[PDB]
Amino acid sequence: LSSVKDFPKIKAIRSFIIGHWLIDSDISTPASKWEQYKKSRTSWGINVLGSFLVEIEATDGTVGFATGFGGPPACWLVHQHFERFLIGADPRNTNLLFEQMYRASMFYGRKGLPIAVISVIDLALWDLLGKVRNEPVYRLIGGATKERLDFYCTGPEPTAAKAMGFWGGKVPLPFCPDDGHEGLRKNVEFLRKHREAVGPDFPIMVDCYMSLNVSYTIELVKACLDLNINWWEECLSPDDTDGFALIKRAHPTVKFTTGEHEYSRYGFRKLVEGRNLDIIQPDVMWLGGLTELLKVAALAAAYDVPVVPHASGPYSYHFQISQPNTPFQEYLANSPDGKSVLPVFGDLFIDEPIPTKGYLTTADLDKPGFGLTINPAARAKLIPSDYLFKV
Amino acid sequence: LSSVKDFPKIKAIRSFIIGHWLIDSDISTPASKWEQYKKSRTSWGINVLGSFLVEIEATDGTVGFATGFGGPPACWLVHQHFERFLIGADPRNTNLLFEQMYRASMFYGRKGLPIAVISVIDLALWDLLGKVRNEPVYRLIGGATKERLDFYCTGPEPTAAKAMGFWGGKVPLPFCPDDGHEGLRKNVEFLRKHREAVGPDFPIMVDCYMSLNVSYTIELVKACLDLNINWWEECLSPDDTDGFALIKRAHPTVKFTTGEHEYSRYGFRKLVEGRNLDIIQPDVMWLGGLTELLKVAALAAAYDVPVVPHASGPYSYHFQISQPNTPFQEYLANSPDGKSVLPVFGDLFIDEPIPTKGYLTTADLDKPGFGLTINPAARAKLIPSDYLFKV
Amino acid sequence: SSVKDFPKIKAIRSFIIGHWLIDSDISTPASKWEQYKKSRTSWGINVLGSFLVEIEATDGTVGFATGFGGPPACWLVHQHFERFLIGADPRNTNLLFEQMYRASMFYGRKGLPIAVISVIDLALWDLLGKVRNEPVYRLIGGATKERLDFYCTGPEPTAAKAMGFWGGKVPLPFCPDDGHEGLRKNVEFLRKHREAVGPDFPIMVDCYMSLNVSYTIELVKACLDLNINWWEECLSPDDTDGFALIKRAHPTVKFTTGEHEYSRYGFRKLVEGRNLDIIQPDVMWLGGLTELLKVAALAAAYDVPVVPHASGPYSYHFQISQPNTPFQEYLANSPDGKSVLPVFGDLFIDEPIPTKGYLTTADLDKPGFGLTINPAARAKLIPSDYLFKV
Amino acid sequence: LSSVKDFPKIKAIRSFIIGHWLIDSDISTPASKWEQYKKSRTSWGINVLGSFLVEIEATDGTVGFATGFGGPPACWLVHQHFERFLIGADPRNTNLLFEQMYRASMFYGRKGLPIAVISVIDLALWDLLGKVRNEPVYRLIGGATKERLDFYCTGPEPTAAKAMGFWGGKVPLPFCPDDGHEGLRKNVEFLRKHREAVGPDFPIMVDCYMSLNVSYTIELVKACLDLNINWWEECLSPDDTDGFALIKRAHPTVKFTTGEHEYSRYGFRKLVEGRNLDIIQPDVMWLGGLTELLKVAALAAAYDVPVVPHASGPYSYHFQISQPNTPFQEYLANSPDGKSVLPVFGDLFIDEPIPTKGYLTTADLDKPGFGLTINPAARAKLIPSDYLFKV
Amino acid sequence: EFLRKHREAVGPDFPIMVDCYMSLNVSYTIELVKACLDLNINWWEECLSPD
Repeated sequence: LSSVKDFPKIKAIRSFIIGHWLIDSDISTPASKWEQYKKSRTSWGINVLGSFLVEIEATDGTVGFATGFGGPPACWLVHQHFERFLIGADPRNTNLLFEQMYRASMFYGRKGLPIAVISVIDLALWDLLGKVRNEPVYRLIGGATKERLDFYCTGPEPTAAKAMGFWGGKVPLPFCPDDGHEGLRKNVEFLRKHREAVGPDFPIMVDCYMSLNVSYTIELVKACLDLNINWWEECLSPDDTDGFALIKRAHPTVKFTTGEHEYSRYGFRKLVEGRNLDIIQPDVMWLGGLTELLKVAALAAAYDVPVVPHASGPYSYHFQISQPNTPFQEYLANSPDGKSVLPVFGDLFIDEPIPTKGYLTTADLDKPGFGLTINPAARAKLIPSDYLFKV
Repeated sequence: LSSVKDFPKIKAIRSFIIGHWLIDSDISTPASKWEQYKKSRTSWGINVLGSFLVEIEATDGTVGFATGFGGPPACWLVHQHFERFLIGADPRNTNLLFEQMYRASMFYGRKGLPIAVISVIDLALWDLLGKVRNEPVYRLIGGATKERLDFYCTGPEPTAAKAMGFWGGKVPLPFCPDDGHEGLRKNVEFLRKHREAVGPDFPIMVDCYMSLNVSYTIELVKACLDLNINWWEECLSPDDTDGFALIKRAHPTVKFTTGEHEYSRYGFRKLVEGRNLDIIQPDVMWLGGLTELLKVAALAAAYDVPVVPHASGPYSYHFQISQPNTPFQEYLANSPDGKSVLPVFGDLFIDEPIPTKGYLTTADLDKPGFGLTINPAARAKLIPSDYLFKV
Repeated sequence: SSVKDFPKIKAIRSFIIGHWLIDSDISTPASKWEQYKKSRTSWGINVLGSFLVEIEATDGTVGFATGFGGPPACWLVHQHFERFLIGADPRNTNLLFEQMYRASMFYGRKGLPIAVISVIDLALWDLLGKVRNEPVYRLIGGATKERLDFYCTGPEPTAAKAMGFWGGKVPLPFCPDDGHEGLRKNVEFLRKHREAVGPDFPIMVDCYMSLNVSYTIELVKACLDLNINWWEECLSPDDTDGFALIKRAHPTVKFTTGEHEYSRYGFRKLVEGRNLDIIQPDVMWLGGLTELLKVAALAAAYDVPVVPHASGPYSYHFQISQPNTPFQEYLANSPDGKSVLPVFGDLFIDEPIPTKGYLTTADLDKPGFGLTINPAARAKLIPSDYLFKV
Repeated sequence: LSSVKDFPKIKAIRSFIIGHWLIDSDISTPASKWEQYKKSRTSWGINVLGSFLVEIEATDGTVGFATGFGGPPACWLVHQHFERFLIGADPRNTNLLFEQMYRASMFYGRKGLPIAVISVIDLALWDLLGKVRNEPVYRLIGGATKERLDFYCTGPEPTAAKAMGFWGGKVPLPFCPDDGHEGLRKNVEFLRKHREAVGPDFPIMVDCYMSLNVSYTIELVKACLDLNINWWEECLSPDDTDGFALIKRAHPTVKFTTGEHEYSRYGFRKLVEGRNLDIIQPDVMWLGGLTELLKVAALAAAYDVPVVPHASGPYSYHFQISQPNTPFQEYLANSPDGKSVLPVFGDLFIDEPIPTKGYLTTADLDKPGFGLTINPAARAKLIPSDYLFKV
Repeated sequence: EFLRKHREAVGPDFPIMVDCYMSLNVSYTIELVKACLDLNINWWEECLSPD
């Protein structure tokens, strides 16, 4: 109509493959049951997929983009499956586009890698919407509910996190249930040593990276009771969310969290049912994107379950600033020693906002879209997906 | 900072008081218990509150407005309580402004009248935001998930509704539980007559306006089984949603709906819990506004429960077009005979979209904000709320 | 020394393989939208393509299997999963599954990467049978029956009946967004089939994930005089909980699911509550034969029939071997749905096909899964090597 | 057919009867209620059945065999009942032969003695299968999931277990509920001694041989809370597995196990239902055989419940090495002192693998079938069962 | 520390109750009450929103 804005449609979509303690220190993993896969996270293939970037161009030549893990496979699906839904569409139709992509990929999807593809496309749409409107994304999804974003820090050195101004520190659990009682005692001593370094009052959380079981979790938490661990994250496989009832029966005054490896509003509904998890912790680059996360967050708020997303850079920041039920978030200490903070996406972007003092403000986010500009140095690192269709 | 759009803050807020079968025909109500209150709906005071209008003016002089039921005590609360949170605020801060207004009014609110005040402010905010942006509200809340909105019609003549091309007709139940087995027999014959008037194929739904109980509903539904009633609406008091389990135990192939007189995300979580309700039916002018409605809709979407909100003009149309789980919409045949459709806000606007052929399109909603302009003839009728503060 | 020295895995190779099913009226999750409801290809049911994995042992015995998954599946084979396989004893089926499942857990658990694991696992079992000169069914518990009885999936259950199949499964044409007209037309579609085949021939209805609880309850009510044998995949695999509500409404009516569910953890939910009369795993999709055997055993503790998706020999060797596996599906993949073609087309020369509606143990008495690649179709095998040329 | 192996069918079946602290020390039993059955385990008749051995012969002359408890009435049932199913059959038909035997014996079976007869026959089938193929049984049922079997040791001297190199020690509970509060404090002292003897780090488990009740268990466990007991085994009658819910309500951080006197996949589904048992512990010679234990393990694996079967020689070892959910197992200290480890079937076999250092490896199992060759010295002791059928 | 000082001022035996004026949540209530276990607080009042 000639009463309202003639918003640009989607013209073209392009995709690109992007060419220490995190892989080389002791971390308990689903694959730590086997001797040759426990010393190194790369050995069983944590870094297998790599990273990709999706650009979406509108008819006015505005380009929105986003990045995520998924790599070559992800890029293949962008063009082969999902592009048909996007070309010629109005980018403001985020509800319809998500549902179309989710429901059309349902026979091979619902969880896992196809939904990571969907997420990154969705984030690129939101980037595009911001950039057309000359507005930051957080201003399009409900405003700011706070002025300051508080952060906890994830890494092997919570003394560093404390020094930098983060309110809490998150350490990886080193040993898995297959290390037996000796591994359990060593886990206790690892955590004891961190509590003693930071003092009695600094929040310590423990990441268990999907690696434990019910019995082990119960035995481990019981042994650590005087350490005052703030929460225990991802104790069980995401296949066994039911086990949290049995953990809560044993430890009902202890906080437990999960959800980094769960997907869609249907996945997260089970996490909120029964109320056995104190925080749900979705990854916006993984679950379905920002449109779906907004639905996850509204479901959790109905039960007053905090949503504290996985460190996703600006993709999580705009979300966190905007919601009633989203109190703080994760930053990764992604320096080799774990003692300083570096940009989450490396030298891919120029203008990444970094919480050097353990926080960010709304002003830090006041750039169009998700506020990221590709480093024109690292444009040469962006390998086009063209070769994957050269059959 | 200067990278992004400089959005106008809220300058001023003004509030105004607005100065047949629906009241006079046989309708079963909560007050149908007692002899002098069952003949007329006005007698016990369905019309008691009256109507009010809220304007919100921005610093660039853009005005957004919304109307609702509430009248004089609603206007009182606008300025006495809720104005303080709003003046000087960014109108994009919808999440914040709601959470403040709700949690501040929690000592006398949560349900009912003060929440209706919050709804109208929120809707006026959305109107303003659409107007500044030169965009319809629906293009701001997720876009269009469909091109066409299909309408059923509420009133005493569903043959009329059939003739107008509405897909269904919703008739009100004439007789209450206290009219006994005679009243039930007359209820059955009432519904039987409508069925043979419209023939075997046309959807008929029955509105019980909060007025029945578990045993009576079960009896009435049983007696009407071969009349193929599509759904039974608001059979119980909103005080006893728990009875819907017992009703579903008796009649599990039969469709039951409720929610018109329920409020907040926390009210509606009950109704989605049992999955004993086939549709939930919030009133947007009543539940807390569009900002809260979107959250209710997201919770319901995780369970694939349809939200088909109350007939609220453009405020529900923009919502209905935008969601995955919002398949169709109510219109009320608010003519005296029930045989034509009238504008829902009467004289007040010049350009209400009305589905005179039983449907609306996205093109009908393609005007800035909620797309209503006040009729300048009716501007005499709106009386400033100043007098209510002259103590 | 006293025991056989079994060959270890030497190498792994992968290859991309280069109508009513796509162009008739079928209800689908994407039937919500006008542009995606006439065609099944439009929203991309055919998107992934097919792939084949060969596994070669140190003695030059080659095991293989094929599935859907195509180029991104191949990619995953060499990039992720090959590291667990080279140099391993192929008899270690339990260890190799657990490694592959738990290594891929951060991006896996359901969907595409599990389809990858499945085909790898099936190829391992092919190899194991081939080394031992034995059919797979003789390695996984023997024959519990002599005869596999088939039902037929397709739009012509009269053709099914005539061909010797014991039952016929039809696709539901219209979705819940077609409204009450769609429901009436659905009822009419099913009446026509009941009337054509007569009162005693079993018909079952494939709903392909497309419905919701309320619509399913209404539709099943309207068809009650038609004596539908079962209703298959009424809900999204995201909402298996809804079957409690459906069974509350219709406890005498049979409901099935499980085609698009994955792993022993996914399937346990479908057995809890016993709201599903049959579970229907896809062996090429769920995790493979190693995991299917575990799903089957779980189910058998509660006497739930497991009746797999049509997967050719990969399901036949399963179905013949288990106590709780009473029959299975064949897909009528001729264009008219009036005859039976091979499931994998022209890729193999020696597919067993139930032209008279059954198979025997004798039909399955070939080494491994009993499939031999057509050397005319070997030129269609595109090597996956182009996908790593970055 | 002519394309595959021509596999030998079963030609013949033979059965044979085989002609300290465990019977004479303080152990709590179900029969410890009464004075004259308290001091001696033989007095109420633990030894009453005796042992038997079944040989299965194929048409190529290959013989598989297995041994278990059951003795004369077991041998009776082999030929009277079960022989009819086996002669002429393919021994690869393990799935057929179990269901046939089980469902045909259902009228007097399901649990107990006839199921023991089923187990031994099935174990002799697997031995034959391994022997014909020239492969160990574990390489036929899933391969090795681990290189090492770790053992804990069961008997009255855990310091002996510790020294021999077993990772943990399981002691029998001396006194029953009918020994009163004095018996309770005696039980507590027993256990406090053993904790003192082995020190604070060494795993101690307690066998309660079906002998306790819910209230006793709850009181005894609470009284031993300082003694960090690893698990409490078979506290309840196998008839009262529902009581574990009540025990876990009192003691949710304590581990409890059972299963030794349970039978079939249907018996065990109950134990995994509700997840009130940390470990299930079937006896492979008792529950229905290897074919059925494979199905029990799979059921348990879906809920990540450890199966740690009763000590049954190579019959357990091949199973334990093969499965994802089977972390260690049991060896019994079957010396008179309880201070050394001896073959579980005594002098019957020449080559029984014994974990003298508290472990076994996959190399130890690398003999065809279950790896047991029968001692021709002990071949005189095998009484043929023919006398039982001379009426 | 607020509540410990009140326990100490009135001594061990006098009943003290805590009004939380609808202001807490489940996690914080559970944590707070745990932290105050030796204070023998008699009851905790309106910890949760009436919603």
